[PDB]
Amino acid sequence: TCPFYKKIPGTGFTVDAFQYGVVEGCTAYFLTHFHSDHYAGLSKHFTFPVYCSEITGNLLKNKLHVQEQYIHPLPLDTECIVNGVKVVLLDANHCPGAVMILFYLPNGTVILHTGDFRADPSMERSLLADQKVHMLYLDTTYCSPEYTFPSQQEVIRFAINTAFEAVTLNPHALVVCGTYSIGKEKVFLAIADVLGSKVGMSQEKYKTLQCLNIPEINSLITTDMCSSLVHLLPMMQINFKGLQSHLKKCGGKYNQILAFRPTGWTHSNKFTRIADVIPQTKGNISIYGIPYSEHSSYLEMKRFVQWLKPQKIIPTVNVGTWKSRSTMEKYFREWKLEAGY
Ligand code: NI
Repeated sequence: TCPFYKKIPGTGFTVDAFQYGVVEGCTAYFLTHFHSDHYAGLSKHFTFPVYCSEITGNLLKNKLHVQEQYIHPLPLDTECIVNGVKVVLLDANHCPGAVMILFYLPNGTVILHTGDFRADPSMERSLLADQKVHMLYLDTTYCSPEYTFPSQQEVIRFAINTAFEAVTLNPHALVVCGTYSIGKEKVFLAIADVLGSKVGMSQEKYKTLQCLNIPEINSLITTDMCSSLVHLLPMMQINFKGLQSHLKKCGGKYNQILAFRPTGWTHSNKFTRIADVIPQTKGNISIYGIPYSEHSSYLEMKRFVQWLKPQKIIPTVNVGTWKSRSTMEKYFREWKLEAGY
């Protein structure tokens, strides 16, 4: 059945609730972003109103073949009325098209649903600054103090510098980046830009990127793999077997692979700095795991919540175990005692 944390009280609305069939009483289904755990259930046969960003709407129409008459895209940072209720969509700093949703209930209650987000101080000067928020439905993915990671800027500097050094030393090296969903596009785009190359990819991935409103995208991506020295492959294929096989297919154009896997967090974060990261190597193949996150670190999450000062927090991630739920509740109490709300 649909969990309580996907239902918005006092309304006919659900959030990211497409895998439960017809949810009784639901008059409008919101979709925060185009990631599969959130869209699961949508297809060309869906016939209820879906509310989302413009980018998410492009992906629904073109990738899932949802009919246009049921897609309701909303502009960002703009007050809109949906089934008699005022809503605002805000940038979530997650993947392209990802939003947080503010709901203004008829009775005076104000609710923020973060979707998936990476909290940033720039959010402290959006439309959030303009009123009190009573209830917060929070992306708690990394809600534990062991989860530190660097800024996105520091991780990109590392990737650019590593790729540029490798290809300048060996002009016959190929760079490969893994992907399995939208998000983390800066990794492969920034490397291609430093090397003066387009990024080569499958037709399916090219289609996906053409839906994202990225400026000058025709200038950065291509389906002509032969003309490119940065290739995108499925994340599954970023291992020694899969990369050896890919190198065979390039027909002696290249003699080395430098590959990147842009994972969220991996335990080496606890004891290491970004400057100190090293690859796994076998023969003429090296693989770097880089901690590029599109979710809040523990400290970023803490700062956001202590700034917002909500009356009630409802976690949306790690809710399946009593130990996880107890742990998160202890942190929320700490944060409230420190800040004084
Ligand atoms: Ni996501």
